[PDB]
Amino acid sequence: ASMTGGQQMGRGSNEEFRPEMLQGKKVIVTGASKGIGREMAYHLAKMGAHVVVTARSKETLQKVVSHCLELGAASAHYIAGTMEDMTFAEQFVAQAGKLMGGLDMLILNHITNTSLNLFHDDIHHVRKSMEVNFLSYVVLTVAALPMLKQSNGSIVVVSSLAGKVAYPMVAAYSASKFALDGFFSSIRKEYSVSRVNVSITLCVLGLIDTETAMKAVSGIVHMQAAPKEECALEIIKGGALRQEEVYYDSSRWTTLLIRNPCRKILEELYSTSYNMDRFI
Amino acid sequence: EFRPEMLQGKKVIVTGASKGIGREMAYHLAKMGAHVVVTARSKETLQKVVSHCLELGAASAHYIAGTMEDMTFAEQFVAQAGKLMGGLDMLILNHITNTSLNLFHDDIHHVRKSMEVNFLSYVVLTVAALPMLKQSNGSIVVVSSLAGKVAYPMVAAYSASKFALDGFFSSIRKEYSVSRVNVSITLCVLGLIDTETAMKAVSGIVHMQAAPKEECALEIIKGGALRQEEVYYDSSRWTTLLIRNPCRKILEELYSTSYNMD
Ligand SMILES: NC(=O)c1ccc[n+]([C@@H]2O[C@H](COP(=O)([O-])OP(=O)(O)OC[C@H]3O[C@@H](n4cnc5c(N)ncnc54)[C@H](OP(=O)(O)O)[C@@H]3O)[C@@H](O)[C@H]2O)c1
Ligand SMILES: NC(=O)c1ccc[n+]([C@@H]2O[C@H](COP(=O)([O-])OP(=O)(O)OC[C@H]3O[C@@H](n4cnc5c(N)ncnc54)[C@H](OP(=O)(O)O)[C@@H]3O)[C@@H](O)[C@H]2O)c1
Ligand SMILES: CO[C@]12C[C@@H]3C[C@H](C1)[C@@](CC(=O)N1CC(O)C1)(c1ccc(F)cc1)[C@@H](C3)C2
Ligand SMILES: CO[C@]12C[C@@H]3C[C@H](C1)[C@@](CC(=O)N1CC(O)C1)(c1ccc(F)cc1)[C@@H](C3)C2
Repeated sequence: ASMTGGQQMGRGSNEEFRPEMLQGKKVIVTGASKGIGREMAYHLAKMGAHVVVTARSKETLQKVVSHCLELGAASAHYIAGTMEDMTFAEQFVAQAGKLMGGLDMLILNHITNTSLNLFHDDIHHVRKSMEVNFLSYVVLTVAALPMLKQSNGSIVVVSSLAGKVAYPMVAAYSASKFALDGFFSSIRKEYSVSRVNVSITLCVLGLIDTETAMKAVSGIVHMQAAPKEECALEIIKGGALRQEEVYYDSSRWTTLLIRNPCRKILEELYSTSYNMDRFI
Repeated sequence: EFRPEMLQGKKVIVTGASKGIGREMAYHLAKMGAHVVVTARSKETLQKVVSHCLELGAASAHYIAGTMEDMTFAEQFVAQAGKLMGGLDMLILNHITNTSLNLFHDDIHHVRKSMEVNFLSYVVLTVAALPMLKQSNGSIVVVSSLAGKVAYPMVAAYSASKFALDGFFSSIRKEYSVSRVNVSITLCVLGLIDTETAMKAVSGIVHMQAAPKEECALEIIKGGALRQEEVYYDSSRWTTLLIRNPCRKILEELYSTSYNMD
C-alpha cells in the first residue's frame, strides 16, 4: 500500500468500465436502505469501495452495512436521518467524509415517498418533493464539493424519464426531477469554464422493479419494469466513466428517442454568446 | 390565426406586471378591451400601469400589490382579482424573484427563494384560479425561458425553477386532457428580451440581438388565446430551429397507452 502507486484510468478508461475503477474509492449512497440505492451499495461493496449509506431507518441501514462488509467492502458505515432536515444533510457529508478520510463519489438517490395521483391541491406534497428530491441534493453537493475538488471526484444524480418528458399523475415528482436537470446541468457548464474537475452524472431511469415502484404502479400504470440490480450497476458505471447522462429503460424505443441532440447543439451555439471572464 | 377580438371583454390576471414583459402584456390586453388585474410588490408602478391600461381602452383595470414569497397573499390575490372581475378567463404567470448572473457556490437561500417565487407561487396561483378557469374553459399562461429547456451557466437556481415549471405544468396538462378539464396550459420559452432588468443584468456579459419586449408580450398573449401548448420567442433563427423537441412528443404519445385513468 505505502510501496504502491499508479492509476486505473488510462487508454479506453473513458469508454470501458472495470469494477477495479471503484476499488478503494470513498462513496456516499443516499436512500440506500432499499431499492436501487441498496443495490448500488452492494455493487460498490463487491468492487472493494469504502461506503457510507444513509436513509431514515437505522435498522434497515444496519442490514445493508453488514451485507456490504460480507461482500468485500473496504469499509462500510451508516448515518441515519431525514433529508427533510437541511442541517442533517449538511452534517451527514462532513461526518461521512471524516469516516472515510475523504470523498470520491456522491450518489444522490433518495426521494420523499410519492404515489400516482392526479394533482388537485396538495401544495404540501409539491413543497416536500422540492425540499427532499431537489433542495437536499443541492445542500449535499455544497457540503461535498471541497472534498470532491480534492479528489477530482464525481456527483451522481438519480433522476427519471419523468425528469425529461411529461407524464400525468406525477406533477410534483416530475417538477422536482426536471429541477435537478436544470440545476446540475447549469453547474456542470460552470465547472467546465472554472476548471473544477468534478463530473456530474444525471441518470434518466424508466420503471425499475423496486418494491416501492411495483406497489405504486399496481392497477394504474401498465409498463415493463427493468431489473434493479442492472439499473444500480449502470448508474455506478456512468459515474465512474464520468458520463454526463445515463439512460436506463426496458424499452429499446425509449433509449432510441430519449436523447436530445438539438439541446446539445443549442448549448454549443450559446457557449460563445456570453462573456464569463468576470466570474472565472 | 389570432384576432385581438379574442381578448375583448376577457377577465385576465397578469403577475409581475409593474414593469418589463408583464407591463407590455397588460398594455396589449388593455388595447384589446380586456378586464385586467395586475400584480407586483410596487404600488406606485402598478398605479401607473393601471392608468395607462385605462387610457389604452381596457374594459376595467385594477391592481393588488404584494409579494409572491407569501403563499397566503398568492392564494387570496386570485380570489380578490376574481371578485373584482366577476370571474377569470386567463391567468398569466410571469413574475420572478430578483436574479443576477453569478456562478453557484453556496447561496442555498437564492435556490430556495427562486423555487418559492418562480415555481411554488405559480402552483398556488393555479390551485386558487382553477375553479373559475374551469367555469370559463379558460387558460393558464406560464412564462418560462430558454434556460427552462437547455442548460446555461450562471443561472443554476433560476434554471432549476424554470425546468420545474415545465415538469409540473406539462404533467397537469396531460391530466387535464384525460380528465376532460377544458383549461389550456401555455408554456412560453423566451430568449433575451430588451427589458430594463435583463439589459442591466447582461451588461458586459451578453451584447447580442435582444428581442423587443412589445412583440414578446403579444406573442405570449396570442399563444394563450390560441391555446397552444408552447410558445417560442427568440431573435436567433437557429434557436427557433433547434428549441423544439419532437422526440419528447413522440415518447409521450407512445406512453399514452400505459395508463388506466378510471
Ligand atoms: N423504481 C423506479 O421505478 C424508479 C424509476 C425512475 C427513477 N427512480 C429514482 O431512483 C431513486 C431510487 O428509487 P427506489 O425505487 O429505489 O426507491 P425506494 O426503494 O423507495 O427507496 C427510497 C430510499 O430513500 C429513503 N428515504 C425515503 N424518504 C427519505 C427521507 N425523507 N430522507 C432520507 N431518505 C429517505 C428510503 O429509506 P427510509 O424510508 O428509511 O428513509 C429508501 O432508502 C429515486 O431517486 C427515484 O426517483 C426510480
Ligand atoms: N427579459 C428577458 O430577457 C427574459 C428572458 C427569458 C425569460 N424571461 C421571463 O419573462 C418574465 C418577465 O421578465 P422581465 O424581464 O419582464 O422582468 P422584470 O421587468 O424585471 O419584471 C419582473 C416583475 O416581477 C415582479 N416581482 C419581483 N419580485 C416579486 C415578488 N417577490 N413578488 C411578486 N412580484 C415580484 C416585479 O415587480 P416588483 O419588483 O415591483 O415586485 C416585476 O413586475 C419572467 O418570468 C422571466 O423569467 C425574461
Ligand atoms: C420510486 O417511486 C415512484 C413512485 C411513483 C411510481 C413510480 C415509482 C414512478 C417511477 C418513475 O419515476 N418513472 C417510470 C416512468 O418511466 C418515470 C413512475 C411510474 C410510472 C410513471 F408513468 C411515472 C412515474 C415514480 C412515481 C416514482
Ligand atoms: C428577467 O431576469 C433575467 C435575470 C438574469 C439575466 C436575464 C434576465 C436572463 C434572461 C433569460 O432567462 N434568458 C436569456 C437566455 O436566452 C434565457 C438570462 C440572461 C442570459 C443567460 F445566459 C441566461 C439567462 C435571466 C437571468 C432572467
